[PDB]
Amino acid sequence: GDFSFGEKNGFDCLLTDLQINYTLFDQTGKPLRAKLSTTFTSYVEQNRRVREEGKQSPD
Amino acid sequence: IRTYPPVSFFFEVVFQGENLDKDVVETRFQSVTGLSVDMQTETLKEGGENRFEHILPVRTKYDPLVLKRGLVNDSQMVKWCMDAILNFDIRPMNLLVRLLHIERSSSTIAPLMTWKVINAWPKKWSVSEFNAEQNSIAVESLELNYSYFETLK
Repeated sequence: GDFSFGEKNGFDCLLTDLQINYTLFDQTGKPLRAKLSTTFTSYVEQNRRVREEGKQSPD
Repeated sequence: IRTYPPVSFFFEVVFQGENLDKDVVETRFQSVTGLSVDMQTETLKEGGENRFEHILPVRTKYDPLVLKRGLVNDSQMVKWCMDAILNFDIRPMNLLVRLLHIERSSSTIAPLMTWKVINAWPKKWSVSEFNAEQNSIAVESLELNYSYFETLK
């Protein structure tokens, strides 16, 4: 929605870690509750990275 | 078929021990309690069965035995207890607890119920408070550990 991480409104990422726990089951075996834990890492392209670092120098 | 239940105030205790079973003052008590047993369990839940869980038996526990009297100034039983407590020298004994009634066929005093208490040894000893302003009796109380009890069937 309206959340802001910083100067942007989204998080660009890749998944690195995931775990699922099944804690409740039906009488036929099908699950009724699952708990998930995830870890993501930040991703940004080369061309765009060098433009975000707008290096100003005696260059 | 029974119509009337038994009465609780006519009872006796016997020490099957060193030579205490023949001493008259060692059978007279004001109160006896602590004769109860309990089963301890754990709970296990099975996935997919949401209607009940499983209760599994673990071990058995017993309550201590508590006796109360008016203070007897010279008692062989108390010598036995204080030998256990002061000199760390214990020698367990067996006990009988009897509930009595009147039987006639003239009449006679007879046991109605009997429990055997196995391997008893001292746990605690106490005497009541001394108070200059109250009408009271010096009352001593003894608590014992034991292994288990059984009905003399």
